[PDB]
Amino acid sequence: PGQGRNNSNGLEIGCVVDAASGLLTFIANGKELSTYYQVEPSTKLFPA
Amino acid sequence: ANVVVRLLIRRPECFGPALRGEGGNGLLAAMEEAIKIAEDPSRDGPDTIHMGNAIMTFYAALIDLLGRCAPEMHLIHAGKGEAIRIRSILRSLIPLGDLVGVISIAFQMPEPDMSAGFCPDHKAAMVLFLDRVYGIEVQDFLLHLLEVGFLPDLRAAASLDTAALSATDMALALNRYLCTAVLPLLTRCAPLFAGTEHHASLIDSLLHTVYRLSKGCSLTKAQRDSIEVCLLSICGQLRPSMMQHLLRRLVFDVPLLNEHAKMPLKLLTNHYERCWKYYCLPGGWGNFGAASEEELHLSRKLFWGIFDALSQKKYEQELFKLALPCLSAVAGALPPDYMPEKLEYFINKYAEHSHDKWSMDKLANGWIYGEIYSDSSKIQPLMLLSEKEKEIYRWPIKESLKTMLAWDLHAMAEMMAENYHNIWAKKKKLELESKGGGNHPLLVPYDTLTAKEKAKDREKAQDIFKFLQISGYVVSRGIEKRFAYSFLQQLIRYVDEAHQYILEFDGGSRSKGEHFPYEQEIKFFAKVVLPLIDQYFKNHRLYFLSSNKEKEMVTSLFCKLGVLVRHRISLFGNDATSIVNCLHILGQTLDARTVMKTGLDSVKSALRAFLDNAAEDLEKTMENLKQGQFTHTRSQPKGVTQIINYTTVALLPMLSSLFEHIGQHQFGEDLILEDVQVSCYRILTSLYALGTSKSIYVERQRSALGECLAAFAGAFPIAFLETHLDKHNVYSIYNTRSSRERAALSLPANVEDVCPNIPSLEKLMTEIIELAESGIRYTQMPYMMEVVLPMLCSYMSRWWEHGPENHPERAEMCCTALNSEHMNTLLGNILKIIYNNLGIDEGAWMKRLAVFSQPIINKVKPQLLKTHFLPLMEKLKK
Repeated sequence: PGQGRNNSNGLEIGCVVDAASGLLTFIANGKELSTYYQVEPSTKLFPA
Repeated sequence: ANVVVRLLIRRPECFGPALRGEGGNGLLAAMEEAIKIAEDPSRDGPDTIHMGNAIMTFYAALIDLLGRCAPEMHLIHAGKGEAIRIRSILRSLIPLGDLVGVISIAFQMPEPDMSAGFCPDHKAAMVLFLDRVYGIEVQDFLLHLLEVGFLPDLRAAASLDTAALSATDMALALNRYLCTAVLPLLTRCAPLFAGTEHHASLIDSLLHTVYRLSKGCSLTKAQRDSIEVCLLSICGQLRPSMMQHLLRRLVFDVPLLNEHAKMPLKLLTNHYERCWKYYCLPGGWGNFGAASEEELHLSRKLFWGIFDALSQKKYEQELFKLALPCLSAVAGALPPDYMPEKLEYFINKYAEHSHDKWSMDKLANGWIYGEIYSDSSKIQPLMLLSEKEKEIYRWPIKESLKTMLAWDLHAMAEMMAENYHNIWAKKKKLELESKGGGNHPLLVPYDTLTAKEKAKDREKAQDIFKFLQISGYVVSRGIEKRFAYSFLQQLIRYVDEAHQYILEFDGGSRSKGEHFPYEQEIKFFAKVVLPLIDQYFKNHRLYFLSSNKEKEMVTSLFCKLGVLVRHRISLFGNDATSIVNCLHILGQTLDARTVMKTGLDSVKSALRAFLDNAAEDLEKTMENLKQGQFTHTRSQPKGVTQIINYTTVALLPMLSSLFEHIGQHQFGEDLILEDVQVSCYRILTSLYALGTSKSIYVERQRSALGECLAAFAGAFPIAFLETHLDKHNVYSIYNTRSSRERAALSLPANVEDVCPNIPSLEKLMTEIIELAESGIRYTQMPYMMEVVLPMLCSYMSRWWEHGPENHPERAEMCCTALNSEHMNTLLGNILKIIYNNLGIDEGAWMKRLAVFSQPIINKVKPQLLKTHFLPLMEKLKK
């Protein structure tokens, strides 16, 4: 809240993929997001 | 030129020291130093000769000499390699950027000023060199030259326009150089700057500055003509959407109808005629776009402005003949179907939101809180603008609200931006007057200025209006039948007024040497409005089959005009052809189906009465020609002569057009019935007897007689020659009307008695067979080779469409007995006659017979080929 007008460097969204557990996690400017995903084994994920 | 160039290149010492490579000072720097010489009295040291002026004239003369000794014209340069070498040498000699700089060096607007300094002849020399040697082709190059120096000279001309300022010799000389600089654009690169808009600001500035120039005072006739040609070319091949501001200016200026109004009349004429689709078609002129609602409103306002202005204006042959194409073009382009406490709260809310916006913007830039508002250290007390700045900027918001309250949202924002620009221009003009300085070009309005300066105020206007709509306050300035009904109502009022003028003029005795004002009004009508109506019905949907009350007004106007022509054709001595052509187009655009349904009953009864009057005139012509009174008869009464002339000239082709349209659109079954049928039988009898009469004037007018009779036969949906077969037809007047009703309508109990003079259908068969046997010719019996053979051709075409072979189910109901066998018989008779004609040199009628049989060539049996087609064409080969 407030980063749309206060952040001069923009928004950075970092995506982390743990392939051993099939876990996708997201971080917003150093703050961990509550939204995470679990994928199936042998799944190929494309950054997009 | 070649030897001069050789000598100059061999000895560069002839050139100026700046131009020579020993110094390399440059031409632009040479003129700058000449200006400095002029400023410095010591530099222009001791009838007297201005030393800098002497240098400057020397350089201008050298530039002019080089430009004139350049290759003559483009094909000479292309073909002659030596000319290519000369042009390359001159290009290397003189840089293009130096030419641009010298053409940009502007003059001092005078309180006289002495002729010393840069002069229009110098600019003319440099622009001539740039035009001839380097060439002026690239579009960005054109725009750059226009913005650099070219437009500033136009701004100076706009300033110099005023009477004393034109009294200045600077204005006079600049006018000469201005012609020599304006002719370039059009002659060389009319298409290009009009094909692009990369500097639409420059485009509009050029257009309105040239227009203000055209509104000059001391301009010579040739100068004004040159300006007018420039404006016409630029407009006639510039994008319609990008000179709308100029459209506005001409909209205010044309209704004045002054001497200067001639050029804008041409301008609008060409604009509308050119982009007609843009202002009428839904998609307009394709990718060019379509006229916005504002453009259509402006065009309509100008249309009625010119209409009323020409109505009030005294009729001038030149002025009105020039204005008629303009009004016609605008008519063609216009589509036929075209139709407080809250503000204080808004100020408070906008102030809060603007404070938030300033805080956000300053923190994004990197500002810090501080007492001072200086941007060097990036400190603000409003977290660039301070609290004092905010409270003073509050004032223009309230001023704009008050202004537009005393006066959609985007249009009002543009209006407020123009108002603030005008007040700022007034303030800066007052400051300049107080300081005793020259007037800046920004004093002229936003439209006269470029579009770029408008955007600065437009951004603020858009912002304040966004805040207004966020707050929730909306402020402003404060049928398709009606479009036509209005302008056609001007026409109907015109026609009623003309009827009144003609009636009054006929009632009052003519005065020798005194022209009637009513007659003057009649002449003005017949020479302006009368041509305009036909152009209206051309390229306009007025019968609304592509406004039913529009169709009714068209029919009523037709009735009024027909009555006027019937009673007072002789008055329209020179406009008779025009009004008859307007009757033709009225019949072409007339919807008789609407005359029958959704048409005012008094209007349709008046149409019936007018057709009955035409029948009465035809009967009078019958009687006069039978008695021997025609044009060739010297002893002919004036009224009889008027009746015969009216009939033969106007009434035949006009009714021909009406009945042709009726037959094409199947309007006979709806308009022609009952009393109309009785009057149409009267017309049929009249035409038949007139054709039968062998008078010389009848022979002269035979074409129209037949044309009308055939048109009537086609248009009619009922049988009128099937004497012994009309009983079978359901549409028959004898089947519908009773015996007593027909007796009241003046019809006997026998169709044979109704049409006794005309031979029956079987007797027509026998006569046509006799034609085929005897080999009639227009020399011996023209009446039914080239006059009535078309009649029976159209007759049999109509009844062949409605005959038993086309309608086997209705064969008993089909009164006609004309089949495909009869079709072959008639076509074969035509070709037998044509074969008899083959081998004479008078058969101008055969081509007419071909035209007559053209509708009936593709509905025959193939058996006719070997019988007749081969012999005729074999003899043609012979």
